[PDB]
Amino acid sequence: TNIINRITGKTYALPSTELLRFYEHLEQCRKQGALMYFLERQGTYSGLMLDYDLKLNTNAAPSLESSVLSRLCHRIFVHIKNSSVLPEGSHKIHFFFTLKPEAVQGKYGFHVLIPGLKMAASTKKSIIASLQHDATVQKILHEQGVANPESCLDPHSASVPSLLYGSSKLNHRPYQLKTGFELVFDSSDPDYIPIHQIKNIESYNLVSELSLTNEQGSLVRPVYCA
Ligand SMILES: [Mn+2]
Ligand SMILES: [Mn+2]
Repeated sequence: TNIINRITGKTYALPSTELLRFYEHLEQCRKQGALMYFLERQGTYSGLMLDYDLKLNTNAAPSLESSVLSRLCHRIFVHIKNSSVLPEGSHKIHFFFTLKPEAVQGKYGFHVLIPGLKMAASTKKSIIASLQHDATVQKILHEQGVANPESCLDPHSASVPSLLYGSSKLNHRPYQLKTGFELVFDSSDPDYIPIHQIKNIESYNLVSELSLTNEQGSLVRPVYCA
């Protein structure tokens, strides 16, 4: 796991035990209001992040209710499963939605983090490309006021360095976690896909759990894809 401090320009490379202590520190710094610009490199095999760059019809943030976010989780999981990469059995994967604080001149954004589902970069690009054939996702975004529902998912989401939670550019404010969902898929019951909001998200180390390269989270336990 490699970390980039865009403020000090320095780079890092930590082990599991160290990372958690690294993330323990960063988490402390987060709950103290410190401004951070930490990025993690996705590498070639890690969690998935979807970066949505929204152009809006008005200058007000979309509502993005949990009912809508739950719908997007289902659609995103369909394209994940369609990549034919999930392992057999019953497994728990988590979706996290971090949102831009405010709409600025009609521009808005949100990130969908599935940090525990470790997969290859080629698999991520296939899912990202497949997610743009999805008329249901486009309609959902359209009903939210998004002016570019056909071109809002950044194709480089599979390779761009990913901001750690609480980090931002020296000019911008960091994205804020709105809610997170728990999805359970079972190869012995493929039609059953329960999606529910995670209980007590605030009780976890958010920097650690949402990390795409972390494998020692408490809530987010890794599920390795083919
Ligand atoms: Mn963005
Ligand atoms: Mn982008």
